[PDB]
Amino acid sequence: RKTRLSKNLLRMKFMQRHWYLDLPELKEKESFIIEEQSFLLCEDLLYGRMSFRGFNPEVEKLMLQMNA
Amino acid sequence: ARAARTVLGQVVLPGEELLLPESRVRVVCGPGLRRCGDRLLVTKCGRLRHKEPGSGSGGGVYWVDSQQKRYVPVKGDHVIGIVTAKSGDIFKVDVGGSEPASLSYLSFEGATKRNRPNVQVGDLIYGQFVVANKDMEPEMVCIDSCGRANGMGVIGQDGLLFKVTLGLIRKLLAPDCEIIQEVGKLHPLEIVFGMNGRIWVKAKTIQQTLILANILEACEHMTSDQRKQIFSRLAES
Amino acid sequence: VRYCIPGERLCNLEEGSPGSGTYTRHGYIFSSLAGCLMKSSENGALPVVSVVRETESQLLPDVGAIVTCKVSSINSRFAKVHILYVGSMPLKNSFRGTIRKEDVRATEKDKVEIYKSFRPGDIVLAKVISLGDAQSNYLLTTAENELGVVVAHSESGIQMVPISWCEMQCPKTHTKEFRKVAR
Repeated sequence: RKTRLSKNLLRMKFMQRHWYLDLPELKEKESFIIEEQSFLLCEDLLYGRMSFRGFNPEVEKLMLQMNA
Repeated sequence: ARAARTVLGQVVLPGEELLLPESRVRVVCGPGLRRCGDRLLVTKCGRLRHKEPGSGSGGGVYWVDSQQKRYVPVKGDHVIGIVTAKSGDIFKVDVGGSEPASLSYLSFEGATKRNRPNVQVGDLIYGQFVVANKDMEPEMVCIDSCGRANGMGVIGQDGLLFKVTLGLIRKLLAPDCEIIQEVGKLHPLEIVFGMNGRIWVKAKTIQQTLILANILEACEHMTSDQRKQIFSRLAES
Repeated sequence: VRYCIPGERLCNLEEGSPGSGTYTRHGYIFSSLAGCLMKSSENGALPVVSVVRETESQLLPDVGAIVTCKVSSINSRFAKVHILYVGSMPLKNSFRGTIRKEDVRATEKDKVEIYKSFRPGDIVLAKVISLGDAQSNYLLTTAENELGVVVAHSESGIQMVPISWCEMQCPKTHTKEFRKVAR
């Protein structure tokens, strides 16, 4: 008798589908100003690829998605 | 060296140091600024600008709306590119910067060794950077991190690719732009804005495409006369 | 002590053998450099003659070495360096080495990332493995926690301190850069 499969069969593919340091001078310290070069944090911007009344409706749903 | 708050809408010139009020509140140095001790050195002429987050703890953010043409590889920016060659697994694409960026044959949406993408030399792309730094060549990718190309990949064909200033883009992509809204009423279209001053456009016919490209490359200072002139032309196409 | 010259004979093959900086003609050895000669002797009693220009006598960074270097160029694949101190004795003949991606930490994780381990213009020390064949490309490794970066300059001009295993900070202002800190 038997109830369960085998392994050789159950392997096939169609089936499966340091250290630290405490500086009292600089332990609890954090940067106060950070250098950025991105105009996004700076300023909000829409999604590049867009479309107007018909061309590539996929881009229309992308607009609806990324612009909110 | 005075009143960062009083020159948030004035023209700053390089060399100028400006200092900010306070124990303190973390802030961020924009792209055209630089830090000297506890002061902010200016590195590019510009109409200074500020912003604050909806919260009250974030502090603020400062920058300069500098106009220019040359691009610099930055991280997390959507960019048009032009495949310049292919070396084995990775193919090199131009961006308009110091050196050419690199792609990987398995970065496109749904690709593996047994499924390679259709990229031919001269083909143009809409990707984004994941390593943009001054010390290493920039690598880009045409797929969000989750694993879906949310509009990325090869552009296509049958369009016009031209080039404009970067501030022009930084303005057009604003949610309160008038030109790109009014254009959605005359004749249809579909266009890619690349933050490297490079723009791609497509419409049904070609006369329209040309009129559109001219508008865009001029819309920084168009006069109402020329404005309605090209609008009437589009209405007559 | 005697200084020799690129033409003078030194000895028969029956009274020595060429070690370096020499050559052989019929039944004789002949020097090849302006320098000092030396005939070492093995327990075999047959001497080995050699000639040396002790100005830069000789150095050799062997496998189990600990050699410093400076990070010039980098890539997502490897980072190239120049050899300065082999141990503690500098060498004006700056050799050129390389550090691979995986050969960066003892843990060997692929999660490692160069730009967060190294930067161009900082000094490290590592252990060579392969001498190289054509270009004598030294391949260095840092698969150890007391290896890697020791001194590293800040965003612009400040020298930073090795806080932790993969963190470094400048003392004047506050900013957490990422490297493969040593020790």
